[PDB]
Amino acid sequence: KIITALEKGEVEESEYVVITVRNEPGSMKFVYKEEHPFEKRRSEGEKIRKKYPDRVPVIVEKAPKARIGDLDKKKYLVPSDLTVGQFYFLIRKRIHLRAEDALFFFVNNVIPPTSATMGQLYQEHHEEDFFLYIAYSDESVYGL
Amino acid sequence: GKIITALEKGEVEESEYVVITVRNEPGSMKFVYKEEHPFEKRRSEGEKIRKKYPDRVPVIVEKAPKARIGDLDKKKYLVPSDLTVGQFYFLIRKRIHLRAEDALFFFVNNVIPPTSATMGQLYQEHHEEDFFLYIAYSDESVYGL
Repeated sequence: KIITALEKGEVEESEYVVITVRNEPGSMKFVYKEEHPFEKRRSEGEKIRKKYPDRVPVIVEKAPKARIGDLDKKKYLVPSDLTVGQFYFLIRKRIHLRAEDALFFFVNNVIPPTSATMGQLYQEHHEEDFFLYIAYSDESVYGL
Repeated sequence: GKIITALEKGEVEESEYVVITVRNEPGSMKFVYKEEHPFEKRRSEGEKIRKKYPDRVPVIVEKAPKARIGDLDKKKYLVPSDLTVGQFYFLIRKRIHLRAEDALFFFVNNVIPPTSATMGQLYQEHHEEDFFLYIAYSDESVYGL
């Protein structure tokens, strides 16, 4: 029910125990999950897991009420050892966002730790269709 | 200690407050986290961690003086705002390896916080000037015994 990660601070570099709670409440629905039924998504995910074992399949979509640029393609294969912060910056560059513009990631309504690898995120939060679902917004709470 | 009274006009409603201030009766709670790191470092780190993970609050947990209770391995936590104080109580209970009949008491400013509240509410109401929330824990109900 509770998972923990460890992350050094950027200013005071001792390690935080970053607590994450499973099954958090949120309001977001994914248009990928509405345009494709479960079994179709699962077949696609299984085949892409067989083709690319070194990478995890991630769906990235804009959050409700978020005023921020659109993302052209929403399906990504990310190397397991790429950290969540690196993929964060990749998505920042793909949305063509100024360095001072805010971007927040949500995995089951929880901002993931920047220290973690995409492999860890996938292992801990991939759905039954073998996809990892990330939402993004410009504010810390979407749907507002 | 000392109990002082002053007078101060209000900002919006300009009648006068009788401002009571307590010089060490009770006194401030002391944390070794505040002793191993200077203020500017703690405050800048707290600002950065609130900007990085706004859905969580940064908490320092340390054992209280004279407390006869297990030690705590890690002392710096990032706690989801919507986690209730009792849930965090349970998390720390598990980290200390505590039996079902053993007491665990939290203290924020020498006061046992409300168990019903969320950690976000506690932080909003009691975070210090370094953007950290300081919780002490003990086996007795009064801080210092």
